[PDB]
Amino acid sequence: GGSGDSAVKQVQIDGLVVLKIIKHYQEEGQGTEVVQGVLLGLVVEDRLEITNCFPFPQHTEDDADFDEVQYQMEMMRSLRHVNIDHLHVGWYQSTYYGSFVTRALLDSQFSYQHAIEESVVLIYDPIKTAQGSLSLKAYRLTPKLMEVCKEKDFSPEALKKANITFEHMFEEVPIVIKNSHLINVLMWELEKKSAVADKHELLSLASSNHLGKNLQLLMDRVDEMSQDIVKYNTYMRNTSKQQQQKHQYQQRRQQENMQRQSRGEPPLPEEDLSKLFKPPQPPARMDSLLIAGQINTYCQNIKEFTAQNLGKLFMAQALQEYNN
Amino acid sequence: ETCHFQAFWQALDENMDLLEGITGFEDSVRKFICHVVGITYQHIDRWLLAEMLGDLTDSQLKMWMSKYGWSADESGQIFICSQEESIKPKNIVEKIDFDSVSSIMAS
Amino acid sequence: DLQQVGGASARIQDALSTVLQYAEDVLSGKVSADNTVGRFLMSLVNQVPKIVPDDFETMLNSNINDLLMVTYLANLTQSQIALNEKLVNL
Amino acid sequence: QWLWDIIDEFIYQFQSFSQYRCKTAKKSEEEIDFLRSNPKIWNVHSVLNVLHSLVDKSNINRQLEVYTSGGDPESVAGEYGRHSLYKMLGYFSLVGLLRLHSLLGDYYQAIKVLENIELNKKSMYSRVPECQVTTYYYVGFAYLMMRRYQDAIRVFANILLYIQRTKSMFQRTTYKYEMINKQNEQMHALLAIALTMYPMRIDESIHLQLREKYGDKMLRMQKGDPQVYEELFSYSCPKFLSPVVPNYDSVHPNYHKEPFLQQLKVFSDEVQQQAQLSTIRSFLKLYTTMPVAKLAGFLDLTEQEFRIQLLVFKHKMKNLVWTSGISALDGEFQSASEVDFYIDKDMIHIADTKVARRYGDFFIRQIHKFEE
Amino acid sequence: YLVSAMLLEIPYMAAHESDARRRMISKQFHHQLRVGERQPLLGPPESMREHVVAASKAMKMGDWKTCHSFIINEKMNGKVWDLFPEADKVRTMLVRKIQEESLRTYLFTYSSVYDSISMETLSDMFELDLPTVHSIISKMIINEELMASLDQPTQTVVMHRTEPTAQQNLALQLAEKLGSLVENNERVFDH
Repeated sequence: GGSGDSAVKQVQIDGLVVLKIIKHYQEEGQGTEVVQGVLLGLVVEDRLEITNCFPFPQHTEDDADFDEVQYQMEMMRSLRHVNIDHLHVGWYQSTYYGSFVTRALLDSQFSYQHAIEESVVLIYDPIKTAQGSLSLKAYRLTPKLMEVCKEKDFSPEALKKANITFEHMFEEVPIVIKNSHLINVLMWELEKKSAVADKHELLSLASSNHLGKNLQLLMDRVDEMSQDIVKYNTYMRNTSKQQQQKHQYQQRRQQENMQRQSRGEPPLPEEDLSKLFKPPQPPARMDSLLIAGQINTYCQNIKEFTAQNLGKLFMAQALQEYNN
Repeated sequence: ETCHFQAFWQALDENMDLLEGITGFEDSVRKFICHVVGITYQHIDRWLLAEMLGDLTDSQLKMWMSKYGWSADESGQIFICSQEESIKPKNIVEKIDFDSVSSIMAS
Repeated sequence: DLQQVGGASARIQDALSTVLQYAEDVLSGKVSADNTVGRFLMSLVNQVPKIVPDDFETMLNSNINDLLMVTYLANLTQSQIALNEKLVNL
Repeated sequence: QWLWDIIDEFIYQFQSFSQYRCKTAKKSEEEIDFLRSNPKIWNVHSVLNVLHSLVDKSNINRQLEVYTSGGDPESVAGEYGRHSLYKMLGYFSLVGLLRLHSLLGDYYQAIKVLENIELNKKSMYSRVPECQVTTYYYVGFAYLMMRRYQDAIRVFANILLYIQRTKSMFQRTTYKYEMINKQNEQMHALLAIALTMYPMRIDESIHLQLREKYGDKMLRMQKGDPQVYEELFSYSCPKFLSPVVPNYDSVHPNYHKEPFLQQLKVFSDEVQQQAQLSTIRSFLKLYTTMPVAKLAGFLDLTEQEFRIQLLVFKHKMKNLVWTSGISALDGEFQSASEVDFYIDKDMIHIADTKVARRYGDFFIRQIHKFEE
Repeated sequence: YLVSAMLLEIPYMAAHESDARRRMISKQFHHQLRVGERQPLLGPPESMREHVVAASKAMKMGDWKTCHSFIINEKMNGKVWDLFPEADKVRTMLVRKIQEESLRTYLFTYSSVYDSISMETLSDMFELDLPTVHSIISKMIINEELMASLDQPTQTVVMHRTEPTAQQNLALQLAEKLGSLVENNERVFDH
């Protein structure tokens, strides 16, 4: 039983879903992360099976602005009438820069997961990550955080929920290994559109050639990763700096002031002695980096592990191919 | 050890019968002279190789000439080794360690 | 999977180029590769690999030594993504 | 009196246990099996072996370096103390290698070394880093004695690196932690003097805090001062032999400095002309094949008039550190300039760096175990 | 003030954006240039600020030409020029410095592209003379710590200093190296 934790099984994303994702591929939300649709499915053998999606559009002029839910309500009735029902068991934002689970995506997920615990959150990653590995990134939210439910505030319940120490390298389910049983029709088209009408097959396959030759793919990956990751690294370092200074470096001075008092005045207070430690905002363990930021350490290691791999393959192929 | 072979045969006192009394010792040291000649000469002069082996005559040198296949050259040195065969560099050539490095970086 | 069906293409190519050679070997044939596949293959070797000096080979090596140094530096950064993530958790 | 109350009570307790060592290992299966079961640590059983390597060597070095005549210490230990424990059937654990590398240590201080061959052959059991770093310790020293400078310098590099994936933790290098730092530092410093225009591997071995000082030492040694011959040889001696304890320094007993005449003056002969080999190579080999301009430029540099420039020049090419040829008709000196290699550090680091990631990822997942 | 700083800082930042950056200092002409730099809408300069910004952009591009614009025209506007009998002197002082530091800003970028240099070209082009261009390029390769080899009798440089990927690699090498260094403070605080 590969099934998930405490309300749900795995996910299976039927091919006709992913066709409909790559229709709103990476536009209508390029430089803006836009939730491009809800994943509607049903509980199947050892898995969910997302059998259909409908896209959720928004006001994408160059910024994203949430709209009336007149769309979603009418469109989930539109699904219900010819097909099944509104059975939203997840969602997919493709969207912007190879798979990354932002703090906002963790928060939108937290609202989604606590409401319906039959859920995953997809991140459909096409050619942008140099394609590359883990094109379909699933990820559901730890049921620990759905038991120490809201909210991770800056001082209380940052420290306290950091001390509970729920996962932030948390498991991601596999998505496909099996016959989906809607292989059927698209199987029949393969013999037609190979050999005797392999126009559109060969067109798709020869995309590979120009994924290598031209403008700066791995170069631009490593460039964007030279900027994206150093931003995040610097942030933790100056975050950690100030908090560790309130933790120790301020205790150092005020306790050396506690020296001077001699730690007690018998006739009257001890105002000064009392008014040593008066709270700065972090007493320990700023949580939203420790959890949500660390979900993106994992994703940044993934992007690095992805961008590496196709490099490794060339470093075999290049040497070897010329060696003849 | 410092390979002052000229000084070695000068340094010898010939009245110490113990040094005559070790069998094959006089030739053994000569065989070690010629051993290190092969490692670090490409050629050696006929008079030079004689003097290192204790100021040998023309006929005495015929043994040592024949021993490692060495033979005369034009005007007039004794051949010892080919120039590319003596040097044997094993210098700059690596960065071919792809196979192992990709086997460990495989996963 | 795109790698191991890579050399498979070259293997099924080795099958077909045999059959196109073998057409001439038995009796006569190879019109089929006289200047049809003969022009395909000259183009193929003008692409992959490039032309054949040894300056190429050293530049190809220097490019791998760079790519490897960059792929190495990606694992160096994974290691330091770890180390800062770790002391905060301590 | 408190001195030899402690010393004598070590040896008498070891001579006691030596009989138990021989008795348990060989034949009594059930006694070994009974010892496997009861504690939670078999570490207590194994430590006592190579604990008594260095403590016994101390106590016997004292008795050696106090009684210089009518020798009681050295034949008692050599015959009974060492060979009874080691020559017969090993105990079934790492104890077989422990008693081996205890014996290798005992064999090291004695200057009789030629059975380093068969000690490696009887190290059949797998080379755990614990046993392996201490093997390379002595095996490198054996290569240092073999005048295999180029081999031994590599062997000292790895054991000083501190990414041989040591973790210790529970006292298996205790009270001599920095001896492994300073002896590998010191013995590597001697090897650099002999050969180096090759490595270009000294970056890995020794850190820049010490490379800076030891770097200028070699230059100051070979080029312009025999001062470094003194201070190098001062530090080299306690580390070359490893005499664990020098006895109480007083003039009223003699007894101690007499063994140190031999021990020290034995190593005098080592560094003597091996250092003077260095200065010949020190002058960089500027033009690879030297015409009259450069050959005379180098024979002006070797020694002056008259008498015997050419002789001394052709004595020193022989040793190991030149490969060359003389031409008669040309009058030409053609020679060999060989160099090492640039980057060998990166591809050795690619796993080492990943261990900084690994034990990073692992140790915090041991903390993530506890505070969860 | 803004012109004095200009000749100091435009080579400095040319060096910086050739990845010599850790020496980037706020609350300086850097800032005073920055506030004028971030105008989306500047065409011809009609303020003395804008004439400084104008000559600054010319100095970045490394054309002498752009220096002369503000040094002539804005100094007539503006009568920055017309208040000194020594503007005659200070002209020459401004000019040859611009020609030397613009050469330097040019070199801070271009030196990856080079394999060698006709040093004679540089003298002719930036309107300088060989005795000075010797001394300049000599000082430069010593103290800016360049990987050039400099043939001063032949009037040739041979450089071959790589790599364009280095701009990323040294940057993530820094991003890396910054990790351990702040981390030791996080250690030393903790203990």
